[PDB]
Amino acid sequence: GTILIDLSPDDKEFQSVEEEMQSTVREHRDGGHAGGIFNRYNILKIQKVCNKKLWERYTHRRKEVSEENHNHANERMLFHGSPFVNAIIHKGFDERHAYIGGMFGAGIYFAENSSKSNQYVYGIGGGTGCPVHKDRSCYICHRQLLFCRVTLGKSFLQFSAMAHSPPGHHSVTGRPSVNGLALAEYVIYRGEQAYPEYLITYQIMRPE
Ligand SMILES: COc1ccc(-n2c(SCCCN3C(=O)c4cccc5cccc(c45)C3=O)nnc2-c2ccncc2)cc1
Ligand SMILES: [Zn+2]
Repeated sequence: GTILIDLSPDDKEFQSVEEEMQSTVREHRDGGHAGGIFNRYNILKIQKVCNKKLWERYTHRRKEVSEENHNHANERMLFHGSPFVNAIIHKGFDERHAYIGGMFGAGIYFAENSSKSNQYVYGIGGGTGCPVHKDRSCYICHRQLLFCRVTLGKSFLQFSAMAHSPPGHHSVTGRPSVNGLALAEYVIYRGEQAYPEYLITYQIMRPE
């Protein structure tokens, strides 16, 4: 029961999402192997995701987390990257399929850095690249990220050297302990704690 509302480039809501999309690009330590080499995106379209059942699922779980955390859901707007955003905008997030392990264990991954989410669009470590050119840095094929509303509540703070929640926590925060430039990543283990608000269709742009 999902509806997609295409946003005009003139809409204030379109510009504030693209802005967040463009300004959260950062240099990547891996030399762009996973997500490709680029400094900015070409936004082809942004779509608002509306689904009543999914929203109720989210707000319901949000109320429970909030009451377990001094009335603080600790809600963020985070980017999500994976090759399943097509099923997700219809079926919503589902922790049952989130068994693939990452840097911070298994679970559903989000990031403040859009370019970090871009790394996982075509699979873990970029997979084998786009289905058509097998190029992880393809400048032609379309990519899709979700700009989601996520509930973090009491989040366990994990530091890196750069599946259920920890007892008494509703999520996990992944933070670099030396590179203060890389923004945080987040992992949740309840599909109900994330709602995909926006669908961003884009291409990475080849630097000049
Ligand atoms: C294929 O390579 C990947 C790429 C991204 C993920 N992933 C995922 S997959 C997307 C979330 C889980 N999930 C699904 O994986 C999923 C797959 C197929 C159909 C679905 C229908 C509804 C809901 C889902 C799904 C769903 O919720 N979440 N975090 C990661 C991740 C990101 C970065 N590092 C580690 C894990 C897992 C595997
Ligand atoms: Zn391609």
